[PDB]
Amino acid sequence: REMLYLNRSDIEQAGGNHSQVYVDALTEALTAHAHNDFVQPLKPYLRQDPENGHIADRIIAMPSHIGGEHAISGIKWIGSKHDNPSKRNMERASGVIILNDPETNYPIAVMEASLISSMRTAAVSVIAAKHLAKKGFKDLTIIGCGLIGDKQLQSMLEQFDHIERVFVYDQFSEACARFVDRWQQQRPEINFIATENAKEAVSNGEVVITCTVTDQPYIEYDWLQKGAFISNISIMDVHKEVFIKADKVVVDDWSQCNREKKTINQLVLEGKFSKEALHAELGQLVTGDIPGREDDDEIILLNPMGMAIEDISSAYFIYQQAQQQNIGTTLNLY
Amino acid sequence: REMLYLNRSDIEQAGGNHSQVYVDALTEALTAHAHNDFVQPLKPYLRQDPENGHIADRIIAMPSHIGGEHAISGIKWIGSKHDNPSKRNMERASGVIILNDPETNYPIAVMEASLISSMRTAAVSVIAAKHLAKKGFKDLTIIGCGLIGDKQLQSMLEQFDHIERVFVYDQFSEACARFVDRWQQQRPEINFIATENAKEAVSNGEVVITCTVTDQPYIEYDWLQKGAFISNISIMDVHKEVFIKADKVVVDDWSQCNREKKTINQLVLEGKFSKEALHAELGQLVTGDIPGREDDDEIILLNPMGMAIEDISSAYFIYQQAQQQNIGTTLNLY
Ligand SMILES: NC(=O)c1ccc[n+]([C@@H]2O[C@H](COP(=O)([O-])OP(=O)(O)OC[C@H]3O[C@@H](n4cnc5c(N)ncnc54)[C@H](O)[C@@H]3O)[C@@H](O)[C@H]2O)c1
Ligand SMILES: NC(=O)c1ccc[n+]([C@@H]2O[C@H](COP(=O)([O-])OP(=O)(O)OC[C@H]3O[C@@H](n4cnc5c(N)ncnc54)[C@H](O)[C@@H]3O)[C@@H](O)[C@H]2O)c1
Repeated sequence: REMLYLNRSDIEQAGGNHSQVYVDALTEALTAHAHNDFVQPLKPYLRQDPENGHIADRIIAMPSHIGGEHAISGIKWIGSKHDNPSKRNMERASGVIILNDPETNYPIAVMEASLISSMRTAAVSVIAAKHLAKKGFKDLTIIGCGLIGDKQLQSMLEQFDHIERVFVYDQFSEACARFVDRWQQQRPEINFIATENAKEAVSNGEVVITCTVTDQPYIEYDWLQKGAFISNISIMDVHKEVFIKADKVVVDDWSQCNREKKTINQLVLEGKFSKEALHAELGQLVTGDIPGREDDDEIILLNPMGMAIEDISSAYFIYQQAQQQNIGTTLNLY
Repeated sequence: REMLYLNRSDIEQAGGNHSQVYVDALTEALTAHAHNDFVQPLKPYLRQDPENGHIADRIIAMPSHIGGEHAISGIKWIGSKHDNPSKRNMERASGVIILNDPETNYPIAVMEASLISSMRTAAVSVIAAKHLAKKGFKDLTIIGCGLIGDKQLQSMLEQFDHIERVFVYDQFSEACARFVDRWQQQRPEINFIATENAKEAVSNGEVVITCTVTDQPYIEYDWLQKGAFISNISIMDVHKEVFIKADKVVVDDWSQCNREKKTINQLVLEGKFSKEALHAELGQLVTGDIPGREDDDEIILLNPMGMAIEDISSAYFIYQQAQQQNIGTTLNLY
C-alpha cells in the first residue's frame, strides 16, 4: 500500500537533528545485539573501479533485522565520493535507508540517510564514552572537521555538560579554522583550540575522536595521556601499536572487525591479537555483562566498524516520531 | 538535490508494463556483462529467522554498477514472504530499486521493484529463447501461475507470435484454472490447456518455463522432448540428472551459480560438472562469442540465478522514459 518518505528536513523536524533519539535508539539496539536478537549479513561494497579508485569511493549496502517488541528490518544504502566536497561542493556521503515490516517484508519507509548515519555514529562515541571515558572529563579532541566531526562534536557537547575545552585539528588548516570559528560562536562558554598538528590535539584530549579519511595511521601510542579514551570512528587513524599497547580494546562487532583486510584481523593473523585479547563488544558494556573503564589510568580504544542495526533502529525511532507528528510525504507503492 | 519517485502505476505509464523495454535494456546489460564492464558483488540474503523459516522468506540486497556510455549504479532491495498471497492476499515479493549517479554516488531515483523484477526475469527467458529455443516453436509450457508465471507468459506471447498452444500446470488446481481462464480471454487465438500433472505440461512444451516456489526437483530428464529449451527461472524445479544429461547448459553468471549451497556447485563439488562442462554464460550468446542452439534435437537448459545489472539497467531505461514524459513524483533529498 503506502510508504512514508522522509527527507533530511523531515528527519530534523521529527527530532533527528538531537543526539538523544540516537542514544535511546542505540542503547536499545546494542542491547538486542548483546542478546543476539538481530541478523546482520556482511555489508558488501560496490566500487565502480575497485582498485583504480579512492577508498572513500564506494556505495555500501547495509541490511539488518532487529527482533524484539517492535521488530524491524531494513537497509542503509550509503554512497561516498572522496572529492564531492573539494570538487563539487557536495557532502561526501549520501544515501537512503529503507525500512521493512517484518510480517510481510514490504517496504514501509524511504528516508534520507546521511544525517541519521552521522548522528548514530556520534551516538556510538557518546555511549562508548559513558562506559569508557573518565567520569567528568573536561578535554575533548576532534580530528577532521567534516560532517562526521561536526556531528561527533555536537552530540558530545549535548550529552556531556562537563566538557570545558575542545582541541581541533584538520590536515586542511582552513577547514579547521572555519570549524572552530563556527563552534566558538555556537558555544561561547566552551574553549575551542585550533591546533597546529595532530600530536598537539591528541596529546591534550581525555576523549579523542577520529573523523578523517586517512588510510595511513598517524596516532602514536605515546601521544595518549593515561586515562584517555579514543573513539576511532574513522578507523585507519590509529597505529597498530595502539591496539597492542592499550589496556582495553572494545569493538562494536568482533565478527565484523575480524574481516580479512582489517587491522584487527591482521594483528590476529600475526600472533599479536586474539578474540581473548578483545576486552568487549560495545553492547556487552551497555548491558553490564562486561565492565567498562575500571581506573583513571587505563588507555582505552574503541574500534567501531559501523553496524546496520544502528541505522535501522535510529531510522525506525524517527519514522515513528514523524508519523506521530504527521511529518513526511506519503507515497503509494503501486 | 532531487530524486524521482516512481510507483508501479508510474512505471506502467512509462512503458514498464511492455516486454520490449526490458529486452532492449537486458540486451545492452548482458553485452556489458560479456565485456566485463560491470561490477556486481554477491547478493546477501537477510532472513529474520535463517533456519527456522521458509526459503521464500527473505529480503535480498542486489547492488550493481554498469559501465559504458551511460554508466549507472544502483541496488534492488527485494523482499519475500511465502504466505503473503495465501494468508494476506498480498503479492509474495515487494521492494524498491534505488538508482545512483556514478559521478557523485548520490541517489537519483526511488522505484517500485516487483513489476520491473518480474518483467526483467521474463526478458531473460525471451532473450535466452531467441538463442536457445527451436526457431518457430509452437508449444510453450508454464509451471506455476503466480506473478512470475503471468509475466513470463505475457512476454513470450508479446515476443514470439508463432506460439500456438500454452500448457499450464500449478500444484494448486484452482490457481491454474483461473489463470488459463483469464488468459484464454486475453488471447483467444491461442490455445491454453490446464494440465492434470506437471509431467503432462512439461512433456508437451518446446519451451518450458518454471515459475514455482519448490525446493525439491520434480522435472525428470525423460519428460523432455528432443529440441526442448527449459528456462529454469524458479531454480529448484529441475532434477540434477537434467544438468548432466542436457546437451547444453547455460547460466547467467557462472561465479554467481557456483555458490557453496547451489545445485551446480554441488555437481561441481562432486565430479559431475565443471566450468568446462558449462556451455555459455547468457551474455556470451547475446554477443555471438559462443553459439546458441545448433540443431533441433539438442535439449538445452538455462539456469539463471538473477543478476542485479538486469534490474538496474531496466530501471534506468524506465527512469529515463519517465523523465521524458514528465512521469513520477519529484522528491527533495534534503
Ligand atoms: N561507523 C563508522 O565507523 C563510521 C560511520 C560514518 C562515517 N565514518 C567515517 O568518518 C570519516 C569522516 O567522514 P566525513 O563525511 O566527515 O568526511 P569529510 O570529507 O566530510 O571530512 C574529512 C575531514 O578530515 C580531514 N582529513 C583527512 N585526512 C586527514 C589527516 N590525515 N589528518 C587530519 N585530518 C584529515 C579532511 O580535510 C576533512 O576535513 C570517513 O572516514 C568515514 O568512513 C565512520
Ligand atoms: N532471476 C530469477 O531466477 C528469478 C527472479 C524472480 C523470481 N524468481 C522466482 O520465481 C518464483 C515464482 O515467484 P512468484 O512471485 O510468482 O511466486 P507466487 O507465490 O506468486 O507463485 C508460485 C506459484 O507456483 C505454485 N507452485 C508451488 N510449488 C509448486 C510445484 N511443486 N509444482 C507446481 N506448482 C507449484 C504455487 O501454487 C503458486 O501458484 C520464485 O521461486 C522466485 O524465487 C526467480
